[PDB]
Amino acid sequence: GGDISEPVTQNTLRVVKVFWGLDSSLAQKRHFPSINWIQSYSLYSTEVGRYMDQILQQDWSDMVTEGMRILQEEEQLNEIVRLVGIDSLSDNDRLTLEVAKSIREDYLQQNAFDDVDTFTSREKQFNMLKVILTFGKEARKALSLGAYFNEIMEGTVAVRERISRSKYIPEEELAKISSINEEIKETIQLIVS
Amino acid sequence: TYKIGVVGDKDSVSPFRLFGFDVQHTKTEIRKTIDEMAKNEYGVIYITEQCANLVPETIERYKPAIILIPSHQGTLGIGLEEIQNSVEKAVGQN
Amino acid sequence: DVLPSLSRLKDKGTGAGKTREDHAATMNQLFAAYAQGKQAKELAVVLGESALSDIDKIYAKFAERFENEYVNQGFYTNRTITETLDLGWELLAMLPRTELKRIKDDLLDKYLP
Amino acid sequence: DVLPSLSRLKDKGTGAGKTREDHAATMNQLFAAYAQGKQAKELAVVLGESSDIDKIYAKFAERFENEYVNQGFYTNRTITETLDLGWELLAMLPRTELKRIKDDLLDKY
Amino acid sequence: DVLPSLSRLKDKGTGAGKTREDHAATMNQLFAAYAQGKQAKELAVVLGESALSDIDKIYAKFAERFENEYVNQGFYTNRTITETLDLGWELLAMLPRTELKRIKDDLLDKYLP
Amino acid sequence: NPTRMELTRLKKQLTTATRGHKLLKDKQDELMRQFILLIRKNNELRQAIEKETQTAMKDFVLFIDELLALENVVVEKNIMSVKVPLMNFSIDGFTQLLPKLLKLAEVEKTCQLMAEEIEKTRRRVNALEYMTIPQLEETIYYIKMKLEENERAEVTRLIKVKNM
Repeated sequence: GGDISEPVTQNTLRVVKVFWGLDSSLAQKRHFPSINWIQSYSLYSTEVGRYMDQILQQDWSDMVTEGMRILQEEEQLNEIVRLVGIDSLSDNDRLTLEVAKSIREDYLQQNAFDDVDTFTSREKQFNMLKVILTFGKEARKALSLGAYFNEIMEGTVAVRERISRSKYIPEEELAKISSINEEIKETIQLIVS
Repeated sequence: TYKIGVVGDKDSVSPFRLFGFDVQHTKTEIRKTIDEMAKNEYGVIYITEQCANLVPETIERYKPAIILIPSHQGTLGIGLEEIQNSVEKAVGQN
Repeated sequence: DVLPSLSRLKDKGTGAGKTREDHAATMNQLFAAYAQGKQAKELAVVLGESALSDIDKIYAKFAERFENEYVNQGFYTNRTITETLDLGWELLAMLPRTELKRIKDDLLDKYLP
Repeated sequence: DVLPSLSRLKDKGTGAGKTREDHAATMNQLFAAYAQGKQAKELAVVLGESSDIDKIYAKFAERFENEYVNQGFYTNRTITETLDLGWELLAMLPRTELKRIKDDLLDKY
Repeated sequence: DVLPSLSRLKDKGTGAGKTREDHAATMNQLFAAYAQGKQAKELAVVLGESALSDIDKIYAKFAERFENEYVNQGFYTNRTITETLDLGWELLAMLPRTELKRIKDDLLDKYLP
Repeated sequence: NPTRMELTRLKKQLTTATRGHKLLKDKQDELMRQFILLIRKNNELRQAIEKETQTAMKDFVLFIDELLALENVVVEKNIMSVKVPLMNFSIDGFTQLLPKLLKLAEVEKTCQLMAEEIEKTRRRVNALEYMTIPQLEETIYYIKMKLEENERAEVTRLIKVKNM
């Protein structure tokens, strides 16, 4: 029944440090691979975090942690939407959900049967997540400068569609992903004006 | 016993002073006046839609009775939009 | 209920020379439009009909026809694969072509009624 | 999780000339405040943020988890530092609500 | 607790000759008003005293008195059937004629105080 | 945790919570109907008073500071469960506006107060519908299963001990 409380799963998780819990709800929703990002864990994340930061010379661990903070906050937000409705969340929280949305379907979701999407290099992964997080960072600053939520959304239709395609950018054209960062910064600042 | 306050441009809300209303005339200054009026236990606060358009988060907090009125130039349809919106979420149809 | 239903090996029995060249694309499109249609229907239940954008309203109407005319076929009624696929295109025509994002241009131009 | 946690030999190991005179009283008041604050948080997550006093307790429980319990695995606090920090959190509550602590300790700390 | 309690042979030891003619009818009536009054008490807790009608306030008071004066007789109180049936009528007297549906007007006019 | 006493108690809480859900949903509906009547009165009032006020203003715009220098003269009631205020107090143009302007305040406020109660009722309904009741349903199912499993395991062992 998918119930992980049974002895084989329990005994296994007693001696292994990684749990990729597959999820039936994700599989029905065509979210592949179907790994539950709230319940899954890797006890290697902190040591890997240090290795990644060091070999990349970027604050990758803090970006992974920020991305997960957003996903975790999304789960919190979703319970509130169920109770009051999405129109009752503040502009700040509306933004968080859109950024979370982007993480889910522009990053986590990956098509095993697509020539480009089937494998993502370590460098490509860093650029993708950086872009997704930059949008949220720049939009967040716009909100604190008096800009409203949908005004930001309505004027960033083209760049958000480009973020959502970045998973299909070939490995030798990675500059096309990193340059989205500048386009984000430009258009949002222009919207503030 | 409660007092009445009025917020808007001089040309529009001036004659209200004749009845002993607190008639006052940017997002920051309008928000300050409403807050003090609320703190002083005003019964009703009348305000032009052009001033109300600048302080939507302040008004939403108190929803004194904050009453949007027109100026001599007209409304922006805010008062009737607020009514329209509340109907949609309380009843489920127009 | 096609939402929780699945056939895992279906790719080996569909397409050109097995069924028809438009098989995989329309399946993906019908299924994805139906899921969105039913979602819009459930949204009308929880928040009212005034909660929906038009197109949400279009998708909702889509899911109705899909259930009543496509899935519902009768227990003594046999549809050829050609009849099934043709009927699929009729339902897809309700949607704006701009919304048929799961199907490439070459197939849309050839088959869409 | 301090609520289902326990020590059975804390009574005779604490107090004046062992830790400090305020030990037992503050421990009981903190436990009671945290249980009521944790209850109010759980209520606010289900019924919404908006009683006036329970809203104070909800903020207490938050500060308690984040600043008191959460200290880091390499942080070594003196008993004095721990008890003084406990008082900073009790200062969030109205004096009228501090019913586990007698007048002499309240006036002093 | 009379609601989950049952005697399956009760209709065989009651009525005229055996107890009194108004045995059966008052039993059905008391049972129904008791259940109704308990519902009313719960309604007051859920929705407030605001939501109670004037008839509802009575049923709530009926159930209160029913427990406290009818069921709660004491372990050393010996009530004759006559005394018991009479007490049932005094409690049913709280209700308007309109509410006492399970009692025919013939016997309602003979016993109702 | 999965005891038979918990099972019977949780089964009771489910019945109660289910009834409370129905009651609160009816209250929300009853509030909604009354709101519909008031909100339409609010709409008609606003449309009229907006036209009257702006017209009175346009007629005033078409020494004045000296004259405007030198007369300083809410009861609570219930709509079902809601606490609601009842309010009582070119120049002749503004003087005629006042009664209708105060009526606007009283009606518009009343609708705002009805709307808040509607939303607070709605949240309680949805908490029961999407959280409380399903949590009770899932727990009852769990206990029921676990009890069942252990009783089979118990009789299996007894038959083993029997043969010893």
